Amino acid sequence: EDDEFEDFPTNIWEENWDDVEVDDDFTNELKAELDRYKREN
Amino acid sequence: KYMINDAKTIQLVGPLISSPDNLGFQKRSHKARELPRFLINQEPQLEKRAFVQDPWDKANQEKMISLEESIDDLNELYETLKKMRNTERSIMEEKGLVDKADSAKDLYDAIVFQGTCLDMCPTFERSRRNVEYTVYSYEKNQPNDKKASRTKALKVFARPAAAAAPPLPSDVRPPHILVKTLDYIVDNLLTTLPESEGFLWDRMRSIRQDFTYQNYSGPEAVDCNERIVRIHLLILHIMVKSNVEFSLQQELEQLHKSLITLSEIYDDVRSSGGTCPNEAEFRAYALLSKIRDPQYDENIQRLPKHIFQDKLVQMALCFRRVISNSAYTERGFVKTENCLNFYARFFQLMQSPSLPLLMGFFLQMHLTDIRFYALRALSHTLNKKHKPIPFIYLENMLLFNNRQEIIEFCNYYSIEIINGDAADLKTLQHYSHKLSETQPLKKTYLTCLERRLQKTTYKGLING
Amino acid sequence: LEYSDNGFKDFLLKPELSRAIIDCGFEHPSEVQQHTIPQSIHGTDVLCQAKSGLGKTAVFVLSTLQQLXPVPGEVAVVVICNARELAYQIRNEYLRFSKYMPDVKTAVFYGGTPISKDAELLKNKDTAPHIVVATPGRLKALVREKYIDLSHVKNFVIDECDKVLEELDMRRDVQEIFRATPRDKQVMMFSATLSQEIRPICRRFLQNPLEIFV
Amino acid sequence: DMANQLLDELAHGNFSHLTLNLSQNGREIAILQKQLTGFDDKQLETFVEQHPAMPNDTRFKIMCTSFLNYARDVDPWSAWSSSDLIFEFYQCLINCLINDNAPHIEMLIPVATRETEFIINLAGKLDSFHLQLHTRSHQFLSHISSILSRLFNSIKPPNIPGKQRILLYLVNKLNNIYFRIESPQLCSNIFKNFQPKSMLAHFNEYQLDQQIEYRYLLGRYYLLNSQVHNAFVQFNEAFQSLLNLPLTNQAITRNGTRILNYMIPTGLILGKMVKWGPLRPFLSQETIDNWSVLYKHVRYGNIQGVSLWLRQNERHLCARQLLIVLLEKLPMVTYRNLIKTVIKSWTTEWGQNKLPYSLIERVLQLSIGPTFEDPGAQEITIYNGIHSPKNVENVLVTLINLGLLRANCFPQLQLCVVKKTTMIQEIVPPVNERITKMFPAHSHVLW
Repeated sequence: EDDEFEDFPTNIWEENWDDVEVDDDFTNELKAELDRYKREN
Repeated sequence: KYMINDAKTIQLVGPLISSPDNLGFQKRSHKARELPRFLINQEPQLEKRAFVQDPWDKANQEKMISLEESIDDLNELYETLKKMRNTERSIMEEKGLVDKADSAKDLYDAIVFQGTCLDMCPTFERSRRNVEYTVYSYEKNQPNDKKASRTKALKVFARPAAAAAPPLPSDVRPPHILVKTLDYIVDNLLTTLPESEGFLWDRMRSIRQDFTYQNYSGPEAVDCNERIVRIHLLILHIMVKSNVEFSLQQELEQLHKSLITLSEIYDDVRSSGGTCPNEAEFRAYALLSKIRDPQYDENIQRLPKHIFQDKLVQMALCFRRVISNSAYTERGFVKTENCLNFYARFFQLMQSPSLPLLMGFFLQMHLTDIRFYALRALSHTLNKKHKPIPFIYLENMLLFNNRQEIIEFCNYYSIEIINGDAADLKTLQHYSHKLSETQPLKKTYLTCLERRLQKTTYKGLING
Repeated sequence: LEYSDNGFKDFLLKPELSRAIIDCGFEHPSEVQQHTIPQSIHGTDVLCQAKSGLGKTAVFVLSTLQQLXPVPGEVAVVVICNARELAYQIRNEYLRFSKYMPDVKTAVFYGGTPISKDAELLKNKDTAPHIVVATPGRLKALVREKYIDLSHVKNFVIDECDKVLEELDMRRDVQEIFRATPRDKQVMMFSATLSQEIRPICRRFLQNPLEIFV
Repeated sequence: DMANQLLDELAHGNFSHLTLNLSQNGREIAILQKQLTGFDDKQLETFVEQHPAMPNDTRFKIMCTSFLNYARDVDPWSAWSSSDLIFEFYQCLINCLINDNAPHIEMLIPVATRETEFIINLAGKLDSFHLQLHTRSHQFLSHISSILSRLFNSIKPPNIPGKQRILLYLVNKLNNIYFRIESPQLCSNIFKNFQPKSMLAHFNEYQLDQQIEYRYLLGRYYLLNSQVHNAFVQFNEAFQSLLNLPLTNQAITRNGTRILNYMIPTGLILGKMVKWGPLRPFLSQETIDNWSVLYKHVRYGNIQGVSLWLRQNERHLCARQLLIVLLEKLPMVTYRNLIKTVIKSWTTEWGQNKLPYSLIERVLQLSIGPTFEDPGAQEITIYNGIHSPKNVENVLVTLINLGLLRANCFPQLQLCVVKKTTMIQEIVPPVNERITKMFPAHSHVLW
């Protein structure tokens, strides 16, 4: 619907998200790229 | 005029409540009252309008032309035309083709103005400048000719003056002549640049004024304003390349003023179900006119998909992002978070052959600013003991045309120069591209664009 | 190698006012016009100084007309000037923009004019002017004779305030005339030159102004 | 003499029958229209003037005449034909309310609020047919905003007077009008003058409902001017209040999901992910998945993913004036995470404090992927034209200036050196602390 309000008759943010590490395909591919570069040199 | 009364519209809008009969109302014929004063909308003309002139009006214009040919004394001609104008003005007022400058109309029967100036410049106007000696050499048929030639003259932008009688239809010229006049400028006057920058700028400003008098916004008005903007862009590059002193501010003000006027016409055509074939290109220039103004980013978002997805607009948006720098300091400017400041990407775009040439001319006005913040930003990521940056690296980065250009840039911002080939960026002190005491540095250009311009004629570029 | 941290369509004017602007071709705002017109429509008092020939007169005329609420039996705004010829210019300026507002009536007054005639047209409902521009001498006489009801004054416009305020007698007159007008109103003045000495005198009767000096 | 009874009631401040909603006023009007038919306008004026108990104020009398004139000529079968009467009465009603000493102003205020919400519904309904009515788009609403703007300017602080009780009511109404007519920059005047006019000691003394809506529109206004931090503090404060109200109304929930549509991306720009626990009732399950994909791309530094996601969600983002802001602000956060990932696996774990540009270029090649200059894409789009893996130097330098990275770069040596520390916190500071420090926002509490 439209953004206008209708009529009227607790933390929610991930404070520590950079601290916790969660694996995913992209990071594992990225880590593979760094490993390849280090072995080359 | 009254409120409209159509069965379809009444049925389309629908009844005020569910059932008037239950409430006790009875159907009753009601007079068609006048529409409320806030409801009146004066739709500007959007289609071609047939050109018509009174037989006396055209006969009068023919008669004064013969007098101009026959009479040789300039003062005699000007006085006679002035008397003829006074008699002509009274006839038009009684005829009803011009306001009396004191009437009180209701805006519902306001006179739709219709210019009748068949030639390039009004005959009386040409005579007046003959005695003022304000006729440029371009308009004269020969450099020694005393009076301006009709086939080559042009109308001067009449600045608004207090207690000035409203123009007669004989002065303002019809749109289908303005297209012819603009075609005259494009073909036979563009090569005169840059020595005629002030002449063309004044004359083109007059051309847009004639549209304003007629309250016309038809296809000719859109076409004419489109080419006026392109002239300003091309005339913008010529002045800096040729290095001729010129009032840059009045060029940008008129260029921006034309763009909002041109953009405003686009909205009306869209609101009326029409279309303008070259809307995408001139939306792009509007974005570039104020690079660091967020108001222009929201306007481009409300536009339809086909406009927003056109490559010209997409190219314009890419530039606005890469210019966006968070460290940009200017009086009365508020910084924004996470600005890219992609100076290196910006110069890669300016060399791209897909960049339309006219946009490139527009962006050259920001070269000094971007280069400054590129060097300012780079300076903050060097330790105190870093070696000076060689000029060869900077020229590759910032696209300086020659070593003489970079040394002037470093010298302007009090950047120390070492061995005549390296810049010591740690000595930069200014955090803003502008210095309060000093005059702004002269605008520069890119050799890639200048070389690209020389491979295409002016008129071929302006028309498109 | 170690780290080391360190165009007047943006204001939504009246359709009658906009069309009158269009028919004159004056569609090129000045620098003072660019800054003040968005501020003028808000109603904030402005003490702006601008050079001659920049269309300073039209700046407030648009502002007055945009804020003008036309009531047949009262005068809306009052413009005060010292020069008779300049006053006639202001009326002519008003006439051009009032082209499509027939309900608006405007008249001018000056010293040496039959005061009875000026009161006569004011008394008539048909010739009652919503806008009046007058010399300080004539306006003071009209006010002191209770000929003009100033309770409905909304905007107070002064042209060349420094020149008028420089003369102490006319400084007395404008102060006296200002008393007949309600405090809750907009006061705006303009002049080609505005020195620092006249600013506190201008600021004496001004509250929260916008000062622009050349 | 039924009309005379109404005038006696009207002149005594009882405005029970003074309303434009025929659903609760139709019977009275039909009797009135039956009696008042065939009357000249001057007769109506003389009818009001001679009527006793009528206040001497001209503006109040005009409003009564306009209502009587409205009742005479109302045609319920066609709202369009009746538009002129309705809008003329409403403008005269508000005009009667301008003077702070107008008679019966205390009882007049509830009527004006009641009528205003009626006209806005009518004006929106009419403006949907601007083509068939030969009127410019958004003309009825634009007229009302001017009507209320005069009323809003008439509010001046001097017990709570009637006007001050609805000061925030006008501001929410005016701003919603300005946003709907697609002229949000007009709201700037409203916000600047809102605080000086209010006589309340503190902003929180207004009703909680009108506080939340004001913050939502204010934060929405800030986001248009690309000031995300000022926008975020308003959105976050507004949503915190909304969690206090009970959720059983089911109209709060639709309002809660409206603010989240802006709070979530604005919070993301400042590097703040949001738990999906508390937000489960407000957001649909599909919307959770849509934002989760964006979070996954931007958390782990995948520029191509962010660009692809923006391309997929272009239209609805562009509707909310979000595409340009997200496309410009998000990439810098994405780079920070990308550089954080490589540094953590290169400096902190392999003991190398020097980052060659060639290494970073290989990383950027994998993240950004195909670009405009690459043979894959010919035309330049806003998605594939801005980011290129060749500008390794420019990416690092703009991170250091923003404070998101603490390193020194050596253009001549083609490498950037960074502090040698086991803990990565020293090298790459937390995102939200740095951005907030560099761009302090106005306090959430207004006054």
